[PDB]
Amino acid sequence: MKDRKILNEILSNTINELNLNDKKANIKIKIKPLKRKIASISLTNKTIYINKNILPYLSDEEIRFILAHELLHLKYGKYHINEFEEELLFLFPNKEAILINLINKLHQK
Ligand code: NI
Repeated sequence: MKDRKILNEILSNTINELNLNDKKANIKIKIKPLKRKIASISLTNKTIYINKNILPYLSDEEIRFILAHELLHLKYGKYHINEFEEELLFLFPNKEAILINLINKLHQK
């Protein structure tokens, strides 16, 4: 089981940095097995789903990256419009190194 304190902290901080504090009471994380995806978001239920099968492999920065990406879908919509990718780069200048560690971990054991 992944420590909830770490997840609560990253969620709160990312919501604050993405100027989504007005939606703070509605946004939550749920951990469950997902098929062919690391994370998803229910835009109606304001719920971020993290794949239970990959979560024990992730670093704290990787979790922060995943949560930032799903919240940017809540903020901007379905497609990675210019404003989406620039906000993601602003939070993660090392975006490229995060994604290579992310891919290597999805390859599993
Ligand atoms: Ni996306």
